[PDB]
Amino acid sequence: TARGTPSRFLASVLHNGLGRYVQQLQRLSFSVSRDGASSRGAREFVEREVIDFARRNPGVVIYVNSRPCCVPRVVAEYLNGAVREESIHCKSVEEISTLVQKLADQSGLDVIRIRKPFHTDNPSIQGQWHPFTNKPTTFRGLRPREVQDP
Amino acid sequence: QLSPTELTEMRNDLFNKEKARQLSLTPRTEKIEVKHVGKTDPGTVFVMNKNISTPYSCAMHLSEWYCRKSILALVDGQPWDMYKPLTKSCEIKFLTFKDCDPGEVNKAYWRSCAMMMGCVIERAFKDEYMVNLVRAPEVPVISGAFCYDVVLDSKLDEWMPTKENLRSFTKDAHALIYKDLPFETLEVEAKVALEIFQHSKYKVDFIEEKASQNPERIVKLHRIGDFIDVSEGPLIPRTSICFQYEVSAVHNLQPTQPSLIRRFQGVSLPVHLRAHFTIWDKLLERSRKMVTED
Amino acid sequence: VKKGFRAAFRFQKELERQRLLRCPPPPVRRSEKPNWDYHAEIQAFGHRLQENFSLDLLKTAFVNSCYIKSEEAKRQQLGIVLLNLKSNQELSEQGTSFSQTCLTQFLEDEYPDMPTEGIKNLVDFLTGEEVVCHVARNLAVEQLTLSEEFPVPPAVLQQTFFAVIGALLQSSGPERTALFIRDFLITQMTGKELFEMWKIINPMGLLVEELKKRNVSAPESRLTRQSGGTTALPLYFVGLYCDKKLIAEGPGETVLVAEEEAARVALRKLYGFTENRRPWNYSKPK
Amino acid sequence: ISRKWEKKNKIVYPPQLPGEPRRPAEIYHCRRQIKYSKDKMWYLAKLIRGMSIDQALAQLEFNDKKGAKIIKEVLLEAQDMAVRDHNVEFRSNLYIAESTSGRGQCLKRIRYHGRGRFGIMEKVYCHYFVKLVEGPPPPPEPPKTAVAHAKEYIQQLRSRTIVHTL
Amino acid sequence: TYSPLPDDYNCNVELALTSDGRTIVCYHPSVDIPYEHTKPIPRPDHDQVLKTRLEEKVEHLEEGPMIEQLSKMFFTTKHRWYPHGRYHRCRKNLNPPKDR
Amino acid sequence: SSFSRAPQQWATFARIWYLLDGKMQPPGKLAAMASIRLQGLHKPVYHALSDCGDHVVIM
Repeated sequence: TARGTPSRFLASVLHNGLGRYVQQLQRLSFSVSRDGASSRGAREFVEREVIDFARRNPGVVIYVNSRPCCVPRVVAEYLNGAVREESIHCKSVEEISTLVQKLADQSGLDVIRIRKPFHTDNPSIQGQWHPFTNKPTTFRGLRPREVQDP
Repeated sequence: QLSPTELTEMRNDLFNKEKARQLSLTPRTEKIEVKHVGKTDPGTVFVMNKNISTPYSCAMHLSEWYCRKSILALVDGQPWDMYKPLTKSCEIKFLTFKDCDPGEVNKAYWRSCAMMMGCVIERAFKDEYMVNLVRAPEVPVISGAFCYDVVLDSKLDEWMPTKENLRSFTKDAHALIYKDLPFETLEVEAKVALEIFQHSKYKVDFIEEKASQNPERIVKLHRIGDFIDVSEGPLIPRTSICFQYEVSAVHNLQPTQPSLIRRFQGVSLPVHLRAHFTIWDKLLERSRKMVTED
Repeated sequence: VKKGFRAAFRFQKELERQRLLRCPPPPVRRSEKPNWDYHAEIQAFGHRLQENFSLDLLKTAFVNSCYIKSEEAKRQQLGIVLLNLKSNQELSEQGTSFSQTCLTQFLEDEYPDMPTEGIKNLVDFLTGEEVVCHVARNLAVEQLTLSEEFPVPPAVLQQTFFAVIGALLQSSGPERTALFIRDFLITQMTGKELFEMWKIINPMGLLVEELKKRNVSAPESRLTRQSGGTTALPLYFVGLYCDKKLIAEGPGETVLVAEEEAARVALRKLYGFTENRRPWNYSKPK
Repeated sequence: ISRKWEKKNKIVYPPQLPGEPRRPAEIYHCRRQIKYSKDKMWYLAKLIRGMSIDQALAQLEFNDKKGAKIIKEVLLEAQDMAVRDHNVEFRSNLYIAESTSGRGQCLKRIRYHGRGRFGIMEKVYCHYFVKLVEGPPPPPEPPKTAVAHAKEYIQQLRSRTIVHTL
Repeated sequence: TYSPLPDDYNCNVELALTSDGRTIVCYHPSVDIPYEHTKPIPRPDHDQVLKTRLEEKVEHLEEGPMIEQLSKMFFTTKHRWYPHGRYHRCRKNLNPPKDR
Repeated sequence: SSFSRAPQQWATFARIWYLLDGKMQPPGKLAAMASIRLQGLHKPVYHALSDCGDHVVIM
């Protein structure tokens, strides 16, 4: 580590979910080799899984670029500008399906230590405690060992 | 009628306009060959810009030691201000307080110190009272003090500055020294100068007097910050040159009947010629004594 | 020299990262980068928001006047067909007008006791350049915006956002657009205290005027609490009393600050904008 | 070896627009392989940091150390170069922006010990680097006042949050 | 009658079980400070021919006396008033995370 | 409580001054009470890293 890494507070993008839910993932870019053992899973994912995913997530634009590559990758871009590149090297279709759905559900905020597991903009309904919250008032606001009619 | 704050703004605006007008006279860059005729760095030639470059810029070409110590300049043998633009090609020499004969430098320091007192007193009094600056008498430095002739408001005829009031004047002067303000100089025709000091009758008389002495009817104007005054001779570059500055006393000059002219007196020493606390006190005493212009 | 390629290649990628960090390249538009298809990006923009935008109208919303001028200059100098591009000026006017009146109706219904000056200041904050530009950037509006300068100038970005609202108004009508205003603009005041959005000076003066309109007596300031008065860190609570009845109480490091805070607390209560007020209702109308 | 310092003078900036404030000139100069220790040279380089060109020359002139003369020559060369090649107007209008010493390429020599042991003595060399900037010396940051201290302390108290709670 | 706690501070608490006995209801309205228990706001606070002068009340004090004045004024020890070195200064995060 | 953020923070963490009479009281019982107040252990906002101690005056 906590001391060796950054941290942030629990947050959302544009108060997502308050009025309506917006999927933060907007773009997925796949790089797949036509030939290449490491791209076998990615090629199979494109044949039988990408089309169904695209229909399920119309908000996300999916670019599939087939070109020579040793390490196939998926670049996920979010509405808040976050860019997250993942490797699908030698991953099976099920593993790629899991990773892609995981990217779809993430908000794009940095995956770093979150200080509190809760966030509220209105912590108090009855008034935040202060030293006088539970102190009684005194007649004429006299202090300890103070004399009225000085 | 213009109030105090309004009068200064009008004076500065007219001063600024004439300053711009003189610059426009030479639209293009023009080069003047200024030759150094001083004891040190002999044979140096400065190819400065006409009507923009000043003696200080020539000092900046040589060294910082020239900038710090050059109180005055001798342009073609005539006392010149450090920040006064050089009109033409000429010979230049730099004067310091510790020169063998610093007579011209001593006069410039005395004039500039007197002018600094005019600014303090003019702004020190309450708005209700009216302060009129008659002139700054030319007193030899061997007189013990520099003075300024001021005609105070009629309501203050009985009033006499107390010891505490004098200390207040010095604090204002020291505040001027802390501001470290350059002494700007403008040589304007009598017509232009008269317009700036129309409100004050004493200045108009002085302006016409000095203008008559010169055949071209040109009067030297000097400004400290927002304070404009008429001066007879060059002034030191900055107010920060002063280190010990005091307003010793105020004396009423007879005949009081026509008008009550009060001679505000002071004494000052520059940073270069600092005096010891004990010696400074002795100089302070004799400054309090009234000075008679001769 | 050690034989091998993988380590050298990996270190080359390492050095390139430092070459980037040492000299971060000048940011460019997303449309210039790879994997960009404008028509697909426009379609996803609507579906992502669950709105049935008219593609023809939505595309016009992103066309800014500055872009049309810059394109013409490029075409002319590089002499090469008439361009009939319609700018978003007309759409942004309709969107700005609807947003101002739609937000006004929303706030007036929620806060009936809020003065018109207060309602206007809230509508100015919600439609302000700060709030709108923040919302537009996080909704991919800037990525689809056609402008001469990148990053899109705040003014251009705000104009494009309301132009999109204008396109939605024509496409789906006023009722649908209002729910869009509520979900993305009304939410922006979540957590914000009234006077953070509406900036006022001399709250005590405003309080006295509002009490007069209500016929209440002028407020009297009294010291409810006090601690460490003769120290660098004192605490004061000042209570405002009308006919000897407390209406508000506020803390402060000085009596003057506490008195001013008490006035702000009273104004929040009078305008029904207290910290513990009923939250905004986002439940689907039913 | 590395010689980046020499290349800094070769940077060319785009012509400034009229609105932009005049950019101060920067002159980079150094002397390689000085016969002196960087440790001893560091004190001389430190002394003139932030001084004006004239003030630095004055202090070095009356310094007894051997490095002072070497640095003074480098400063005079940099001053002449500034006006001549870098379009600096006034030679005095320069101050020491950066002044540091660096380890040179040293020579190892066979040396001896009083009991017949064999030793290696290094003949030390160093580099002196200077950067001159056009303009007057930046005023030294003033001392932190009591008012500044109080403002900082009160700011710290005001930034306190309720820790480890909702 | 009987109160579990005094009711002269914070709020007046009324505890009541529901008829079914499965819920506890607490009525706790705020207790407004009585006008009598308050003090009036403290009211704040010649040949002057010359103008009033805004004399600078900024006096130089050495580090030791200055720290002693600060420590007494805020009731702290002297240590916090001394500076720390560059290593700790640069370590501090100048863009810390902020929660509401 | 509808306070402004800065005033609310000031009130919560404000220092209180307490008076204690020591006549015919054992020092330890006085010390025990003063200890709690000097540390801020009597506040629900107490945290060691928060400098939430109070002033204690014993006569």
